[PDB]
Amino acid sequence: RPDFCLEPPYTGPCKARIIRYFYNAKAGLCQTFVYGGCRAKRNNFKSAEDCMRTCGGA
Amino acid sequence: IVGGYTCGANTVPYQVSLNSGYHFCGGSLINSQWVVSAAHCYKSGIQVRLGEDNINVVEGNEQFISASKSIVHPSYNSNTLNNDIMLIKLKSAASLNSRVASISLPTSCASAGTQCLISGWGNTKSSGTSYPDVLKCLKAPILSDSSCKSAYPGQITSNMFCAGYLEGGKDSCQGDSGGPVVCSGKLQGIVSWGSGCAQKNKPGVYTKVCNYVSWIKQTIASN
Ligand SMILES: [Ca+2]
Repeated sequence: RPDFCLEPPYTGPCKARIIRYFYNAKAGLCQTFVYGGCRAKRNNFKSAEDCMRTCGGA
Repeated sequence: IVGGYTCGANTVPYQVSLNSGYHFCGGSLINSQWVVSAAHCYKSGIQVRLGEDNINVVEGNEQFISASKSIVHPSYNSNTLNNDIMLIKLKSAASLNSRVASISLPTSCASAGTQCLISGWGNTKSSGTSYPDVLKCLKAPILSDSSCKSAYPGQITSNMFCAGYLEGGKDSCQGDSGGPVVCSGKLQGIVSWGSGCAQKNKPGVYTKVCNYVSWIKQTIASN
């Protein structure tokens, strides 16, 4: 099945500026991005630790 | 805000910033203890910052007051975005002055073509990322429900309206959510969502505050 950890980060259509983490497989690390507040995809974490636990090594 | 202008310090005295260690949303002060914002701006540990101009520097007119209650509309739908409204109670009453002032709720809905003022500290680029220090402002008209529905087929509910310019270049953007759309001195809208920002044929979508006036008044009074 497609690995959600490999999907690009998704801001979505809402207009907040909320800092979330995503796993960046090209770089091999959890990175920050801007989430707009709604319609999150799964490569979207509230902390670096949550991102590493779910996606580390993908 | 894309395509706008520098408001000028404290010229929009009802505009607040919601802070969770950094600015993430706007809001509008409606009395000394209550702010209106978007439901998708819900976070625990919100601090409301009043009297701001430069969001990154302490300048002299600020009041920083924690939220004591953050009440999302009970029918907010996080998939359709219907009922995208939240009320925030301040843990202590703001001190009202020329730089910190409330905005009136509407007595009736506004019509297509009514010119409004939209404001916030969100991104100023339609492609790319630049966040301002000081508050930005944009004049924009309410658009017809028919044009809004044509722009966003199947997505516009009775509690949403579009505002802006179909040619592109002028819109609200990430970091403006929750903030005001004010038309002839009344809070008619809350920054909510859109397809990107400032794109041709894709105006911003706003929560239609006039549909919530009784709920806002009764909820504030019950809390
Ligand atoms: Ca400041």
